[PDB]
Amino acid sequence: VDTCSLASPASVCRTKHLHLRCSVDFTRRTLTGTAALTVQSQEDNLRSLVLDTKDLTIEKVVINGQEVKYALGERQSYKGSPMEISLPIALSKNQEIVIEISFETSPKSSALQWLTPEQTSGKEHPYLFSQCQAIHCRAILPCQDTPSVKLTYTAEVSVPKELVALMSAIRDGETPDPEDPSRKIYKFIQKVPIPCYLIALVVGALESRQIGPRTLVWSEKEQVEKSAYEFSETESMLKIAEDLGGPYVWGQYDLLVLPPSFPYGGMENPCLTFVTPTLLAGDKSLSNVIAHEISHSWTGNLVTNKTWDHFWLNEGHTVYLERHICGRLFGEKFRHFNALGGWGELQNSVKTFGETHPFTKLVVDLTDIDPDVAYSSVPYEKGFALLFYLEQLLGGPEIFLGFLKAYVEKFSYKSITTDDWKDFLYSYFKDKVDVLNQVDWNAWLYSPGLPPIKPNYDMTLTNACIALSQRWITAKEDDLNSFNATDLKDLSSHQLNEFLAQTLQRAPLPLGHIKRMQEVYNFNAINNSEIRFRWLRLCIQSKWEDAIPLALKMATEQGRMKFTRPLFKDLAAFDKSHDQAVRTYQEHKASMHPVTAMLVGKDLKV
Ligand SMILES: O=C(c1ccc(OC[C@H]2CCCN2)cc1)c1ccc(-c2ccsc2)cc1
Ligand SMILES: [Yb+3]
Ligand SMILES: [Zn+2]
Repeated sequence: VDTCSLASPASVCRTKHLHLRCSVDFTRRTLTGTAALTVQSQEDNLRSLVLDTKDLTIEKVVINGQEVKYALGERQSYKGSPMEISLPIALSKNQEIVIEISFETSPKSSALQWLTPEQTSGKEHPYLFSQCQAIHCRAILPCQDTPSVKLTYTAEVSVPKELVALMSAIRDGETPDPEDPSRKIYKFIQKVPIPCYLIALVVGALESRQIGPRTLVWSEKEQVEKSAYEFSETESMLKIAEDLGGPYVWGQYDLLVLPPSFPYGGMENPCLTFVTPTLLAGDKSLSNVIAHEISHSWTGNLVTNKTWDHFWLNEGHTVYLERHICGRLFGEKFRHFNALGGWGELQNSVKTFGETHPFTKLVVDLTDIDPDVAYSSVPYEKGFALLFYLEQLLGGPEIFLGFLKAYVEKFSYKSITTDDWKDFLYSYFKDKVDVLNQVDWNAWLYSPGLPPIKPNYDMTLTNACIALSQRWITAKEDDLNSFNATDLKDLSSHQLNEFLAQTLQRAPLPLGHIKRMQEVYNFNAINNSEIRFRWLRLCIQSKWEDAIPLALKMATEQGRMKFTRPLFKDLAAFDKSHDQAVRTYQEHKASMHPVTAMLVGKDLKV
């Protein structure tokens, strides 16, 4: 069972369907309406059940056309408050009923960011977006907020008529709102069973442009053209993903480019991937994020982690597929380059947390841990490393991709644990069980720190990055003159980024070295968010005061946590910028995404 949920477990009852009828009130920052849950008993004589909620106001609960008794328990910190509903008639096993709950969200809902007009591109209209993963769906509506339950859904959403609503679902029409002519009702259908963390909503002044046979890009009008170019490889990537994973079952694959405070690189919402506008580099160089979100259409959205302890199943396999997509497009040496970079990121995470820290285990125990606090690259990169190691052990990528496809087929529409995965691995590779038994499973799955074995990586594309980084680290003052813009002439953006990542692993460097780097390479002029991020961290860690305003700007003008959190941390650690970093956070806190505001405050000890 799921230690992050207060709701009745799947062994007691299962939600089969949600019909959501709601209205988005920008004046009050509330979503109001009804959640009708079709629930199937899994027990004889079922007389009550419990749902998760968080900062919800419940008006009433109706079953069979009458109000029923319910009770909200005391809040359990980040888990919210359990809601026990008294059923009017005891249910037999497999019996289904509909429970219609009237509710309103709180402006402080941790699932939602409410943006004022000034926080958008267009400056006229407000904007709302959700981000339920991992356990914030309970802050939008009452539900069994666990990925161990999958349900279909329909929705009707009333919004101001000048705005557009989109959900993780197929669009199913729009009409004027009969209860309020100033509004429109948008309708949605999701016919494929999903865990509730994949329920998503955006409302704003959105426009669309077609970019492939099954893909529209959506954004505010100011970003449509750039977005359409940036993500033009989307259909090519979908075709490759279908080859690797099997049929794409979700109908459409649309993309939504959010405002800059979107807290993550991407979210794999079914039918409508959400992405950060920090991907808009102008050259398609950050497209691996789209490859990642596409890949979730199989690993994560079809085969799902049963509880958050098993999150690496979602991410390790998705990164594995992501990197195969990149390798098919740009070659096997590039796959290895990205694989090796990911090991680098894993090294960073382990050093950050500490080599014995419980959040560096592959399988974690989130009992009494806020999921958002555990979140890091570990499940992505330790998960990927395990799969890449297994690929090498078991006879290579063609063989291992055969496993991947069979795994997706086996567990489609289900929620599974690490033991389910391992059992299937052993079944699929039964003729190589001797090889599988050579793996130190206890260390790989359950021990903290770096894995016991590092995979073999082709170094072809990495060599020049390491060599340049080593030149800088070993340079003395009299060597600085030798550096020149020609040093970079054969490096791709990816390689520039890796040179910075290598160098940042040894930071600080002497301030004179960093000043020379700007003199000869002009990294200040690079707008690629990944490069600028690493460059500004290197500058701040090396105590360059000139970089303070640049790093503060980047930290606040966008909100992707990958960048905002370490920039604020670095600025707080630099004595010269410490006080300004704290003031800047205090001043921005009220208008930050709620999860981002929480995590930055924790990082800064404020
Ligand atoms: O709860 C989450 C969790 C929290 C947020 C989340 O999603 C947030 C964003 C990420 C991208 C889109 N949604 C997903 C899982 C979680 C679960 C496991 C781990 C972990 C650590 C070492 S091995 C496994 C870390 C975190
Ligand atoms: Yb010298
Ligand atoms: Zn992912």
